Amino acid sequence: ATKIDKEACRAAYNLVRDDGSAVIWVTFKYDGSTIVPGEQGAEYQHFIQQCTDDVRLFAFVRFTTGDAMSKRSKFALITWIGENVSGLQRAKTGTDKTLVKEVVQNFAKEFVISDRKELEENFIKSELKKAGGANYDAQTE
Repeated sequence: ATKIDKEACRAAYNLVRDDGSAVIWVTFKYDGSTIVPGEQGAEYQHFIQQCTDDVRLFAFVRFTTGDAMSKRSKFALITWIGENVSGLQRAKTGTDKTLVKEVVQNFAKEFVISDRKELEENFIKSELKKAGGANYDAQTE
């Protein structure tokens, strides 16, 4: 029943790969019975407002860790699951995570989040930047 559109998923990925346009993050939701990317903007504020604790969907945001010394990019797969995740949707999250896993062969970090503060931009970038630190975080700075 659940299927992932390689064409759509790939299309959005290509756009995210380009660091020239005003696009950094992209959504990932399924309509009817097929997964397909969503909103694509530079303003993450939209993602925070759209991803509320009352549904279940996927996401894809890329962050660049550099400062006139080492300009580099990094992939980040965020899976949002608002508490209003029904039993059918709950199991779907794990299954869907597998579908996307195969779709994205070259990734950096992918994890699930159930908190707005945890899904916040500062939190995502922190995980990507550290990728194995001594948990020396407090204000996600």
